[PDB]
Amino acid sequence: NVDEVSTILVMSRCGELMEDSCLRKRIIEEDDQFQNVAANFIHLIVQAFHSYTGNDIFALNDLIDFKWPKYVSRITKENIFEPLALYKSA
Amino acid sequence: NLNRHIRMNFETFRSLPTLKNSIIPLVATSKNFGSLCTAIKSCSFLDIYNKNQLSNNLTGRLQSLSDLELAILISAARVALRAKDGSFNFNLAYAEYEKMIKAINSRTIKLWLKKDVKNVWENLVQLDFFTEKSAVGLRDNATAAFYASNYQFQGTMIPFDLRSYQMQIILQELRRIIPKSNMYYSWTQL
Amino acid sequence: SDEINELKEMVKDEHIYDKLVRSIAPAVFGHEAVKKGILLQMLGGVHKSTVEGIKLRGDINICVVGDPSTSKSQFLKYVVGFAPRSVYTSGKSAAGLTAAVVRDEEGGDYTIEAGALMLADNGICCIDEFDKMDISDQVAIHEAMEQQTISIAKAGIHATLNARTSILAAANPVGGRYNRKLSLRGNLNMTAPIMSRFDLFFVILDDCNEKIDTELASHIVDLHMKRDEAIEPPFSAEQLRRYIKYARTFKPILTKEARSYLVEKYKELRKDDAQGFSRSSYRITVRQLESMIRLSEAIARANCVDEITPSFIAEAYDLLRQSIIRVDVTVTYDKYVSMMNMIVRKIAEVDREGAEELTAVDIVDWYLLQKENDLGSLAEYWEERRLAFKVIKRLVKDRILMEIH
Repeated sequence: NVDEVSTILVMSRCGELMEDSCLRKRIIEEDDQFQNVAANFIHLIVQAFHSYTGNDIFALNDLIDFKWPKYVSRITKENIFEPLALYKSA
Repeated sequence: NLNRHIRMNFETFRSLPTLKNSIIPLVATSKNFGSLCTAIKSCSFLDIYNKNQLSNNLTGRLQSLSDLELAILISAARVALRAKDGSFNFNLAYAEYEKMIKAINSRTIKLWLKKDVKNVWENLVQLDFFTEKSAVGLRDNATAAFYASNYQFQGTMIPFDLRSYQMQIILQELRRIIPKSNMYYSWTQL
Repeated sequence: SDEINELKEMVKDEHIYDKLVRSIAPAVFGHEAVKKGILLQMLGGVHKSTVEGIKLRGDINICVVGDPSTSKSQFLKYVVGFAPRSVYTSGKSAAGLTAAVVRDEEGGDYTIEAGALMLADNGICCIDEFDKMDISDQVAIHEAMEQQTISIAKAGIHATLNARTSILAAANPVGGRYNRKLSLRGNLNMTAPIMSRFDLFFVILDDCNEKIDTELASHIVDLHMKRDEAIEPPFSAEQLRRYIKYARTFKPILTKEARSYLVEKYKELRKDDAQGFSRSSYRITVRQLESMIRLSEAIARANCVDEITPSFIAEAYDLLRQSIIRVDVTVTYDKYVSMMNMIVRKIAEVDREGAEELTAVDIVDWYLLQKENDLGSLAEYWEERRLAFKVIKRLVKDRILMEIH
């Protein structure tokens, strides 16, 4: 359902999103803090594509990788602690 | 509780190997002697096995759908019901779905573009809901399976928006497996 | 002196448009969309005159289309037995509606006899069974639906008689039940120019629902037992007649800000008919643009406002869209739309102003200052707070709102 799909993607994609090369290069140009950031992007993707994908795991995993580099570059020194301004910028 | 499950299987299945498929996991799942006498008296594990066997059919697959997957199947059912032979395609299903969103908001549901329903349309076909018109499907023996693979059907050359499909469930059966709390219940009467 | 004091408190009420709808036809339960057009039809628009001598039609004609045995005779009998100068007629002659030239047996000359469209001037003419009319009898009706005049040329009498009435038809679909697979033209036994004269087409569908039939059967039993005791309208019959005649003297003027909203709303409605996806039952012509002006003037007249506010255009646009039904190829529904329209503009205003965020505690606190006339006291006040949590919960599951943390 909608409660088990998001929980599976969190415990399966958090170990590869916070240690990516794009996120590590953005904090030096502009571990508990990076966990909530990657978990917020996964929850925002499922809630915004629950009707386009349905309940498939492959349909939601491709949309995360397609929007991960575009979501990291839109994070500055102020969007790290304020999740409200980060959703409006992207 | 043991005599109730036997009498229920006697008038529905009446088969010994069929009823034995639930007694085997009931005993193996018991940790000690106290858990074996409890599950054999209340038969709590037998009700869970019956729900799992009817969870991937036409009824259990409807509860695992979102709001858009239910609106497409409902709008496509009204087209085949009002027709003579029940033939419909992606163009006929999109016309009924577009007229339903503008009618509800007039009395905010995000109206998806035509480029986004293609992914939802292909997901319902794999879930056994939209069958091709005049399609054999799975052959009986291996002789007819080889001759059907070498012949190119007419449904593969035509685009996806002009493929004649058929509904696996009529609108009369969708009104019974949908509660009154859903907002798509008013568009299932016609 | 007391009649002026009773009229002053009604205008000051912020919910006068919701009280006048329930007061009209209390015997018929439900159908709030059809009852909204009755209030706007009794007031009408502003009959403006051009600089060349042409008179613009300010009346609004509404046609009752739906399945039989749906309280159709109750709505027509309520307008006749309330509005002054109203003649009740049916479709099953050509001379009884407009006029007739019958020679007097005493004088000997040819005289003009008034009909149904002449004795009920400046009122509402209730006509029943419009689909069962003849071809010759329907030609004289369409003639009086343009310039509100009747041209008579017989027995050497060439005179023009005015007919500024409001036709309230109530036809029946061909086949008994309303077919959703067909259009409005193919389902009714009327012509094309006559069907285009009506500004609204309230389609009453006879749906077999368990919740609708339960509340409808309870109102009939309570009406047959208590008779006049069960009817408790917010306004009496004497108070409603004084507000209708007083609101007809007001002439609202379209402002500059409301002119851009009417043109923008007309372009969005015309785009739905030219896309080819939603097959509408009637093509949008030029009369649909003039119908929105007459409907917006009747809404501002009921509020005693001489300026057409842009908010009245959105109310008339929703009623016109509900009448155009496309061809099919716990919580009150009236409260869910009001709580949803106020929660969208409030969140969207944060992005324009530039604030911080909006938590779940501030959501319920936003309606605590705007709904000061809820009359919740203490027992009913806590029930509205629990309902606000259930309303914001449905938006979370749906694709409308979301929660960050």
